[PDB]
Amino acid sequence: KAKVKATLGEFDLRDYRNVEVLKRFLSETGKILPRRRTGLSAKEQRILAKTIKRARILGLLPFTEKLVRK
Amino acid sequence: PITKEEKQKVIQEFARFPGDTGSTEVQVALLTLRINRLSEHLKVHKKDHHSHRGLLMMVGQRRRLLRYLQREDPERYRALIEKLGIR
Amino acid sequence: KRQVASGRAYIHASYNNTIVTITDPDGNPITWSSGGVIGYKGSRKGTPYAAQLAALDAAKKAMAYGMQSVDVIVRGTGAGREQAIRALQASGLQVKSIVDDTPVPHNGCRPKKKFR
Amino acid sequence: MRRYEVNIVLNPNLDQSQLALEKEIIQRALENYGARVEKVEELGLRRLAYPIAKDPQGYFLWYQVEMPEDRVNDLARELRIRDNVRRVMVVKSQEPFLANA
RNA sequence: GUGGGAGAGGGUGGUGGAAUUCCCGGAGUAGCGGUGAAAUGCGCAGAUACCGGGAGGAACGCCGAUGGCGAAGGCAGCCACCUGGUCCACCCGUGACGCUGAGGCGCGAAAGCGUGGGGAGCAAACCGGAUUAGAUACCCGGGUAGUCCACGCCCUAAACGAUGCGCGCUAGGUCUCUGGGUCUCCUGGGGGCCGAAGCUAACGCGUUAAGCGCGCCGCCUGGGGAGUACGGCCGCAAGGC
Ligand SMILES: [Mg+2]
Ligand SMILES: [Mg+2]
Ligand SMILES: [Mg+2]
Ligand SMILES: [Mg+2]
Ligand SMILES: [Mg+2]
Ligand SMILES: [Mg+2]
Ligand SMILES: [Mg+2]
Ligand SMILES: [Mg+2]
Ligand SMILES: [Mg+2]
Ligand SMILES: [Mg+2]
Ligand SMILES: [Mg+2]
Ligand SMILES: [Mg+2]
Ligand SMILES: [Mg+2]
Ligand SMILES: [Mg+2]
Ligand SMILES: [Mg+2]
Ligand SMILES: [Mg+2]
Ligand SMILES: [Mg+2]
Ligand SMILES: [Mg+2]
Ligand SMILES: [Mg+2]
Ligand SMILES: [Mg+2]
Ligand SMILES: [Mg+2]
Ligand SMILES: [Mg+2]
Ligand SMILES: [Mg+2]
Ligand SMILES: [Mg+2]
Ligand SMILES: [Mg+2]
Ligand SMILES: [Mg+2]
Ligand SMILES: [Mg+2]
Ligand SMILES: [Mg+2]
Ligand SMILES: [Mg+2]
Ligand SMILES: [Mg+2]
Ligand SMILES: [Mg+2]
Ligand SMILES: [Mg+2]
Ligand SMILES: [Mg+2]
Ligand SMILES: [Mg+2]
Ligand SMILES: [Mg+2]
Ligand SMILES: [Mg+2]
Ligand SMILES: [Mg+2]
Ligand SMILES: [Mg+2]
Ligand SMILES: [Mg+2]
Ligand SMILES: [Mg+2]
Ligand SMILES: [Mg+2]
Repeated sequence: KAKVKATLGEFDLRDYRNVEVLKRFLSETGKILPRRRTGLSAKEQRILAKTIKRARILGLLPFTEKLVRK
Repeated sequence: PITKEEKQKVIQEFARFPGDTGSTEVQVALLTLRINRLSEHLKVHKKDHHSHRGLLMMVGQRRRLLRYLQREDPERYRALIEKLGIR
Repeated sequence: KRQVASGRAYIHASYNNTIVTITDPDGNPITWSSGGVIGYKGSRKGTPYAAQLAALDAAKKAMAYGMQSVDVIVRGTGAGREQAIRALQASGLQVKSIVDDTPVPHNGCRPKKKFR
Repeated sequence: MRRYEVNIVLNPNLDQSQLALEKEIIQRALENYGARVEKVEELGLRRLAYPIAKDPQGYFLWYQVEMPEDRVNDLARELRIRDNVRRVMVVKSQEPFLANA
């Protein structure tokens, strides 16, 4: 099972405007992924958190989606 | 807040010799600066209790350095209290 | 006699009942059914079998309008949350995509004592 | 003064007279608050994540600045009065924490 | 002092999505609801389920932890501003300026009181439906205060680590949050588990001591009567010490 940062470049964890990267951290549903998947560190994760929620408010990143298959 | 610029300007005007950062004088001044800022902050915002506690803490520290001073050099203290507007 | 081609099927399943409503590609319904629509009355309304019967029923009624392709939307939980989609597939409605939409709050409302 | 990124998001369907006009009044807003402009990024059209003002997309600008801190709030309220401005975010800049660094 | 940091610490304004309720609208019948089974209840004045729009209040899913912050009560969307505490490194300044702390003064979950707003959902009292030998109860349906905001009182609690504060001393191993380093590791500062010596009535505690010491405050002296009586103080009251 791939972690996220396992496959990714040298990338800004700050920047709330870059979607192409930030999306790679959410499930099918708009949910932020746990460490267990994002392979982040403590403070790493925790910054990611905020930078996403800024993205969300800006409407570049979704608050939720719906489950397919099922 | 207090930027470096303003803070430094204080230490320069409070120092006994060039480069002293640590005299009773310097500490009492600096303290008092932060004190008065805190007063203006709680003259609005009276509903902020935690900062207020911080201010009692500080106020006390000032009083202790003062009481030391007055114990040691009564003159430095008379003067310093004077140029500071206290009592 | 709307003559409705393809469309969507909502399954609202609960612990006391299951209900199925069928609709057009913009969301206006066509027919519907529930467990008490068919004869059942009490607790019996929340069997899986109920969920079946209703799904089917709603389907028969939909094929009445000429329904074929169905895109499914599921909300809630209960037995025959699943038996509904199972006898929805067996119906003869060829099912395009299942989706679970079951809505949840981001936390605003206090719940009933029943609930916490 | 301190460094703030600004973002403005407005209705896609504006023509040129309109779009350039909202830009002008935005400028006049920054000026009128003492906002100095360090640089600008204009993406414009982007397909949103969820609809905003019944709109599947939005129009995006980003303005980095330096400006007084008693202002930055009221600054943002005037920026937002505009009917055709859907979102206003203002954030003080931060240096780029890097991961997979 | 200088430089570096982490944080649901506080106060103030803005602002975002999900959800509940309600109003409007389309489409569409005969039920929905709820239970152990039921019934009240809502529904042909068109409910429920589905779609579109609006209004309002409250609370912040995932991230989230066996996590962080705070003296404590406590503190979670996002943003800006005002502000508190605190950790590290550098070894620069002052030169014992220290610890504790009876009174005092300030803070102090919830419920509660006053005045004025607000009221989605929940909901003491209450109104009903059931269950039962009866039901004032558990379960169901409604529902007022309240819950929310401003201001002013109230001062309690399993206000719990049931463990007063500060300092020095006394094997380790392990997990972790946050600094610094020549970054298998090491070195500060928090958080947890196991465990040396030791302590303990046992349970347990064990560099986050309940061990070895010192300073200072608080407190105890069989159970009931009783946190009662009386007196005093405080309180609008409830009532508190
Ligand atoms: Mg039922
Ligand atoms: Mg009830
Ligand atoms: Mg607007
Ligand atoms: Mg500093
Ligand atoms: Mg905070
Ligand atoms: Mg804050
Ligand atoms: Mg708010
Ligand atoms: Mg209607
Ligand atoms: Mg009936
Ligand atoms: Mg009727
Ligand atoms: Mg009737
Ligand atoms: Mg709606
Ligand atoms: Mg209203
Ligand atoms: Mg959780
Ligand atoms: Mg702490
Ligand atoms: Mg607690
Ligand atoms: Mg600070
Ligand atoms: Mg030295
Ligand atoms: Mg000397
Ligand atoms: Mg209180
Ligand atoms: Mg209260
Ligand atoms: Mg009241
Ligand atoms: Mg209710
Ligand atoms: Mg009754
Ligand atoms: Mg009875
Ligand atoms: Mg007391
Ligand atoms: Mg003792
Ligand atoms: Mg340890
Ligand atoms: Mg390191
Ligand atoms: Mg440790
Ligand atoms: Mg142990
Ligand atoms: Mg032993
Ligand atoms: Mg120790
Ligand atoms: Mg000790
Ligand atoms: Mg003991
Ligand atoms: Mg006795
Ligand atoms: Mg009592
Ligand atoms: Mg007496
Ligand atoms: Mg009395
Ligand atoms: Mg009296
Ligand atoms: Mg009492």
